Amino acid sequence: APVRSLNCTLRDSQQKSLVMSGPYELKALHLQGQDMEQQVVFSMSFVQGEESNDKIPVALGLKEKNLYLSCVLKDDKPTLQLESVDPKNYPKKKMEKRFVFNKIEINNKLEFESAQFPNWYISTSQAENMPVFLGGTKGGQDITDFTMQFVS
Ligand SMILES: Cc1cc(C(=O)NC[C@@H]2CCCO2)ns1
Repeated sequence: APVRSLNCTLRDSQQKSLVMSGPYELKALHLQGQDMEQQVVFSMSFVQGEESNDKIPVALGLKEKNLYLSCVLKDDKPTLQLESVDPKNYPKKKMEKRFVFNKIEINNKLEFESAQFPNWYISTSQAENMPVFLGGTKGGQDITDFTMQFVS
Protein backbone atom coordinates (compact mmCIF):
# COMPACT_ATOMS: atom_id res chain seq x y z
CA ALA A 1 0.00 0.00 0.00
CA PRO A 2 1.10 3.64 0.19
CA VAL A 3 3.64 4.70 2.84
CA ARG A 4 2.00 6.28 5.87
CA SER A 5 3.14 9.71 7.03
CA LEU A 6 2.28 12.22 9.77
CA ASN A 7 2.95 15.95 9.94
CA CYS A 8 4.84 17.01 13.04
CA THR A 9 7.30 19.39 14.67
CA LEU A 10 10.25 18.47 16.87
CA ARG A 11 11.76 20.31 19.84
CA ASP A 12 14.96 19.35 21.70
CA SER A 13 14.84 18.54 25.42
CA GLN A 14 15.92 22.13 26.21
CA GLN A 15 12.71 23.09 24.28
CA LYS A 16 14.50 24.64 21.28
CA SER A 17 12.47 24.63 18.01
CA LEU A 18 14.01 23.71 14.59
CA VAL A 19 13.85 26.54 11.97
CA MET A 20 15.40 26.75 8.43
CA SER A 21 18.09 29.51 7.97
CA GLY A 22 20.33 29.32 4.84
CA PRO A 23 19.82 26.96 1.85
CA TYR A 24 19.57 23.37 3.28
CA GLU A 25 20.50 24.72 6.80
CA LEU A 26 18.46 23.43 9.79
CA LYS A 27 19.36 25.10 13.16
CA ALA A 28 17.75 25.12 16.66
CA LEU A 29 16.68 28.15 18.74
CA HIS A 30 14.38 29.15 21.52
CA LEU A 31 11.08 30.30 19.90
CA GLN A 32 7.68 31.36 21.25
CA GLY A 33 4.69 33.37 20.01
CA GLN A 34 4.46 34.81 16.47
CA ASP A 35 7.98 33.55 15.50
CA MET A 36 6.70 29.88 15.98
CA GLU A 37 5.38 29.99 12.38
CA GLN A 38 9.12 29.81 11.34
CA GLN A 39 9.51 26.27 12.74
CA VAL A 40 10.00 23.40 10.30
CA VAL A 41 7.09 21.03 9.80
CA PHE A 42 8.23 17.49 9.06
CA SER A 43 6.44 14.75 7.20
CA MET A 44 7.52 11.68 9.23
CA SER A 45 7.11 8.55 7.09
CA PHE A 46 6.95 5.05 8.67
CA VAL A 47 9.36 3.07 6.53
CA GLN A 48 10.83 -0.39 6.00
CA GLY A 49 13.47 -1.46 8.52
CA GLU A 50 14.31 -3.47 11.68
CA GLU A 51 11.59 -2.58 14.30
CA SER A 52 10.87 -3.25 18.03
CA ASN A 53 8.33 -1.92 20.57
CA ASP A 54 10.31 1.24 21.29
CA LYS A 55 12.43 1.51 18.01
CA ILE A 56 10.47 2.54 14.86
CA PRO A 57 12.21 3.24 11.51
CA VAL A 58 11.17 6.61 10.01
CA ALA A 59 12.18 9.09 7.36
CA LEU A 60 12.05 12.81 8.05
CA GLY A 61 11.00 14.86 5.04
CA LEU A 62 10.20 18.59 5.09
CA LYS A 63 6.44 19.11 4.64
CA GLU A 64 5.52 19.43 0.91
CA LYS A 65 9.22 19.72 -0.05
CA ASN A 66 11.28 17.07 -1.86
CA LEU A 67 13.92 17.35 0.90
CA TYR A 68 14.82 14.66 3.46
CA LEU A 69 17.24 14.47 6.30
CA SER A 70 19.98 11.99 5.39
CA CYS A 71 23.15 10.59 6.91
CA VAL A 72 26.27 10.38 4.72
CA LEU A 73 30.01 10.35 5.18
CA LYS A 74 31.37 13.86 4.55
CA ASP A 75 35.12 14.61 4.65
CA ASP A 76 35.23 11.05 6.19
CA LYS A 77 32.64 11.60 9.05
CA PRO A 78 28.93 10.53 9.57
CA THR A 79 27.13 13.87 8.93
CA LEU A 80 23.52 15.07 8.74
CA GLN A 81 22.46 16.69 5.46
CA LEU A 82 19.25 17.79 3.75
CA GLU A 83 19.08 15.95 0.43
CA SER A 84 16.84 16.67 -2.62
CA VAL A 85 14.94 13.75 -4.23
CA ASP A 86 12.71 13.22 -7.26
CA PRO A 87 9.26 14.40 -6.01
CA LYS A 88 7.49 11.79 -8.20
CA ASN A 89 9.15 8.91 -6.26
CA TYR A 90 9.00 10.03 -2.58
CA PRO A 91 8.00 9.34 -0.01
CA LYS A 92 8.13 5.60 -0.39
CA LYS A 93 7.97 2.66 1.98
CA LYS A 94 11.48 1.33 1.07
CA MET A 95 13.51 4.48 1.71
CA GLU A 96 17.27 4.17 1.12
CA LYS A 97 19.23 3.58 4.34
CA ARG A 98 20.84 7.07 4.50
CA PHE A 99 17.26 8.49 4.98
CA VAL A 100 16.25 6.07 7.80
CA PHE A 101 16.31 6.98 11.48
CA ASN A 102 15.40 4.69 14.34
CA LYS A 103 12.91 6.71 16.40
CA ILE A 104 13.57 5.41 19.94
CA GLU A 105 11.20 6.24 22.85
CA ILE A 106 13.02 6.39 26.24
CA ASN A 107 11.62 8.05 29.41
CA ASN A 108 8.92 10.02 27.58
CA LYS A 109 11.47 11.50 25.08
CA LEU A 110 12.49 10.53 21.54
CA GLU A 111 15.92 9.95 20.08
CA PHE A 112 16.56 9.60 16.33
CA GLU A 113 19.47 7.25 15.68
CA SER A 114 20.89 6.93 12.15
CA ALA A 115 19.97 3.45 10.76
CA GLN A 116 23.11 3.74 8.53
CA PHE A 117 25.47 4.79 11.40
CA PRO A 118 24.70 2.99 14.68
CA ASN A 119 24.93 5.20 17.79
CA TRP A 120 24.94 8.46 15.79
CA TYR A 121 21.97 10.68 16.67
CA ILE A 122 20.23 13.80 15.47
CA SER A 123 21.69 16.37 17.88
CA THR A 124 21.53 20.02 18.83
CA SER A 125 23.96 22.30 20.64
CA GLN A 126 23.19 24.04 23.94
CA ALA A 127 23.92 27.42 22.24
CA GLU A 128 21.17 29.19 20.24
CA ASN A 129 21.22 29.39 16.42
CA MET A 130 23.65 26.49 15.76
CA PRO A 131 23.20 23.72 13.18
CA VAL A 132 21.31 20.50 13.79
CA PHE A 133 23.96 17.80 13.31
CA LEU A 134 24.70 14.10 13.64
CA GLY A 135 26.47 13.42 16.92
CA GLY A 136 28.35 10.23 17.77
CA THR A 137 27.08 9.90 21.36
CA LYS A 138 23.67 10.06 23.17
CA GLY A 139 25.91 11.24 26.13
CA GLY A 140 27.65 14.59 27.11
CA GLN A 141 26.84 18.34 26.51
CA ASP A 142 25.03 17.99 23.12
CA ILE A 143 21.31 17.27 23.16
CA THR A 144 19.99 14.02 21.60
CA ASP A 145 16.44 13.92 23.14
CA PHE A 146 13.38 15.48 21.54
CA THR A 147 9.63 15.74 21.86
CA MET A 148 7.22 15.56 18.89
CA GLN A 149 4.13 17.77 18.39
CA PHE A 150 1.50 16.42 15.95
CA VAL A 151 0.33 19.04 13.36
CA SER A 152 -2.89 19.13 11.19
C1 LIG B 1 24.51 29.16 9.43
C2 LIG B 1 23.89 27.85 9.69
C3 LIG B 1 24.28 26.67 9.14
C4 LIG B 1 23.46 25.58 9.62
C5 LIG B 1 23.72 24.20 9.13
O1 LIG B 1 24.68 24.00 8.40
N1 LIG B 1 22.84 23.19 9.51
C6 LIG B 1 23.07 21.82 9.04
C7 LIG B 1 21.81 20.96 9.23
C8 LIG B 1 22.02 19.49 8.90
C9 LIG B 1 20.72 19.12 8.21
C10 LIG B 1 20.35 20.40 7.53
O2 LIG B 1 20.90 21.45 8.31
N2 LIG B 1 22.51 25.92 10.49
S1 LIG B 1 22.57 27.60 10.77
